[PDB]
Amino acid sequence: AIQKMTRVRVVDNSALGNSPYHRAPRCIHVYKKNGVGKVGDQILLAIKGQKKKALIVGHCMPGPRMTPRFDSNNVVLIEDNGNPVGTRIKTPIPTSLRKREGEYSKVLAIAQNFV
Amino acid sequence: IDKLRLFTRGGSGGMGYPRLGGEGGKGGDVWVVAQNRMTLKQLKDRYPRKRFVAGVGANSKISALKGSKGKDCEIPVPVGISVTDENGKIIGELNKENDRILVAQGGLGGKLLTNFLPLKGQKRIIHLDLKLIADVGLVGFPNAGKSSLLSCVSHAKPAIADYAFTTLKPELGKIMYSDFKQISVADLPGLIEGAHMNKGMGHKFLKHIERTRQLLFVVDISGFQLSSHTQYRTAFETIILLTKELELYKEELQTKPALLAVNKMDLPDAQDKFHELMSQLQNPKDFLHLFEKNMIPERTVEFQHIIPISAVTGEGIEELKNCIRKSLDEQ
Amino acid sequence: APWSREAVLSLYRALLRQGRQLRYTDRDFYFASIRREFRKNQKLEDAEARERQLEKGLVFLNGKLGRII
Amino acid sequence: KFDIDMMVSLLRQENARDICVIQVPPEMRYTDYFVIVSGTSTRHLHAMAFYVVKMYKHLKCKRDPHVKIEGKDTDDWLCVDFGSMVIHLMLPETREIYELEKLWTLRSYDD
Amino acid sequence: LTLEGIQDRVLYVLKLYDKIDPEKLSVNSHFMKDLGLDSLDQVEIIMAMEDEFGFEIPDIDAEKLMCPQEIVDYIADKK
Repeated sequence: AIQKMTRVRVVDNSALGNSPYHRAPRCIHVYKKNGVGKVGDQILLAIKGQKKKALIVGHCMPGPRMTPRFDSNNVVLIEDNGNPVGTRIKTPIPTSLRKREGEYSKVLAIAQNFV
Repeated sequence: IDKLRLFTRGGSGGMGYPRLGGEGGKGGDVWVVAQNRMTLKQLKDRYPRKRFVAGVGANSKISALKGSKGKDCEIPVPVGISVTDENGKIIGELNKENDRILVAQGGLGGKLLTNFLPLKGQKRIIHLDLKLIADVGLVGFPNAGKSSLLSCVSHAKPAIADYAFTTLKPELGKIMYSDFKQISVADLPGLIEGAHMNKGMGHKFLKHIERTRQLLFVVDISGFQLSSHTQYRTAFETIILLTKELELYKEELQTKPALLAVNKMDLPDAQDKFHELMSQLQNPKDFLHLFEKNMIPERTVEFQHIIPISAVTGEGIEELKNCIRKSLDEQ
Repeated sequence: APWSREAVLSLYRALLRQGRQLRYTDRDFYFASIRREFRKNQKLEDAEARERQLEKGLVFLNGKLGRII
Repeated sequence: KFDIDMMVSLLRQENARDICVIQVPPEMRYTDYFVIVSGTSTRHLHAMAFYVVKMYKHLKCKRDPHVKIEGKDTDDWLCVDFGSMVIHLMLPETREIYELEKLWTLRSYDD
Repeated sequence: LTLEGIQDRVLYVLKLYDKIDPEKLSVNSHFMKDLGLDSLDQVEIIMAMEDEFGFEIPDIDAEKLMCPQEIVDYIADKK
C-alpha cells in the first residue's frame, strides 16, 4: 500500500541510502496499474535530493493471510540498468517476494537473510 | 553494374511524458566506410530493399526517468565506395578501403508539457558510385584474353563479386600489387570476352559496361600475325580505334586517370618489346605522333599511362601494374 | 594479532586440502581467492579484527553457511 | 536431465572464463545450488546465458516452469534461477564488487 | 626411490613457482631470508612441493623446513 508521498525505510548497503539528509527518503511515483503500490514494483526514491528507482520489498499493511509483514516500508534500490546499486540488506526479506513475475533474482541473493 | 542512390536514416528522439525529467533519444549520423574484397565475401551487394533505418529514442515513465539515446547508421560497400550527397557534388573523393565519410544531423527532444520541441528522426540523401563494378570497367578487343592475363599476372584466383545495382553482377578478377596487398579489376558481365569484341552478355549489360567511369582498353601487344586471333584486327589499328573511341567518348575521361590494358603478353617475352610498345602507345597521343606542342589532332596531348596484364620481365612491370591499380582506385 | 600464528597455517593447510578436494569449480580460482582473502587481510590487521576474521575462517572451515561446488 | 553435472558440462562447452559453484543446503529455503559465471564480454555472457537456457529448456523438464534471462536490461548484471538452483552471470570485476560467493558463504559475516 | 630424484623434483617444484625468483635455489634456500617469503608464502611453497613430490607431508614438519636440504631430507626419510 505504498501510495503517493510515502516515506520508505530502505534496507540496503547503498551509501546514499545510508546517507543522512535534511529529510528521510520518500517516494514520488510507483510503477503500478492502479494508484496502489504493493511489494514487488518500481517506485521513486529521493536519495540526498536525487531521484532514483527502487523496489519496495516488505511492507506493513495487511496483505495475504498466510504471508508475513514487517512494521514499515522496506525497499532496496535499483540502478538505471536495473541492477542493485547497494550491496546487501541486513533485514531478512520474504521468500514470496520473488514469486512476482519479473526482476527478482538480482535482489534474491544480495540480502543478509530471508524472512 | 550501376550507381546507387540511397536514403540514410539516423537516430530518432524519445518521448515522455513525465512532470519530472524530459525527453529521450538523439539523432545519429550517417557513416560511409569502404572495405576490401573480404566485405564482398559475404553476399551483401545484392541487398537493395529500399535502404536501411536506425534505432529511435525511449521515454521511461516509471517514475520520472528520461529516455535512451539515438543510433547511427553505417553504409558499407562490397568493393570500394565513392560518396556524394544531395548538393550536386561529392565531398569525399576516394575508392580505396578503410576510408570514411560522415554526415551529421541530430539533437533531438520532445513535445510540450515539461521540456520542449516537435520532431521525428533525421535522414540524408547519399549517392554511392563504385566507379564500375569493382574498380574499373575492362573493354577489350577481338583478341582479348583478359581472364587468362589476369590469372597469369596474379597469384590470387579470381572470385565472384556483386554490386548495388538494378542489373546483373559482373565478374571480378584479383590482381597482385607485389606489396603484401591485392587489388581488383572488373570485366564484362557473365562470360568475360570484352565489350569491343562483340560481347557483353546482353544489350543492357553492354550499356552497364559502357557506363563505367574508368575504362581499360585491352588489346594484343604482340604482332598481328602472332596474335591469338584469326583474323586479328591488327595491334595498331584496333588499339587506335579503341583509344579513339575512349578519348572521344569524353575528353575529361581521357584527361582523367584512365589507362589501356596491355594483354596477350603470355606469348611475348622480355625481349619482345611489349613493354616498349605499351610505353610508346601510352606516352603518345594514342596515335603515331608522340608529342604535339600546339597543333594536336586530339583533345589533349601527353595522356596517362598504360596498365600491364600477364606480366613478364623484371623492368618494373609489377610496380607499373600496382601504380595503375592505385591510380584506378584513386578515381 | 591473530588468535594464533600456527592456527593460521593449519587453516591454510585445511583450505588447501579442501581446494584439492574441489569437484566442479575452478580450484585454481578458489586457491587464488583464498590467497587474496589471506594476503590482503592478514598483513597488518589489528588484534580484535584478526580475532573476528579468525572466527570467520573457523566458520568457513566448518562451512555451515554454505558448501562450495 | 539438467543436473549440476550438466551445468558443469555446459560451462565447459561454453568455455566459461570463471565459474564458481556452491551447493546450497537446506538451511536456506532459496535454492539448491548457487552459480557465479564470469565471461568474456556482455555479448559473450548473454550468448552463454542463452545457450545455457536453450540447453536447459530443450533438454528436459517439460512440466517445470520456464526461466527468463534476468538482467537482460543490465549490461554487467544478469541472473537466471533454475527449478532447483540459480546462476548469476556478471563480470568477475562485477562478481568481486558484489563479492557474492563469499557473501553466499557468509550468512552473517559481512558488512 | 632415489634421494637425488627427490632433490631434483624439489628443485623443479621450486623453479616452477611463479612467485619465487630462481636466484639462489640452493640446498639451504631459506624462505623468509634467502627468498623473502612470508608464512603464507611458506605454506604455498609447502603445498606446491606436496603437489608433485608429496601429498603425505605433515603440517607440523612442514612448518619449520626453511631450507631445500631439510625438505629433501624429509622427503628421503618419509619415502
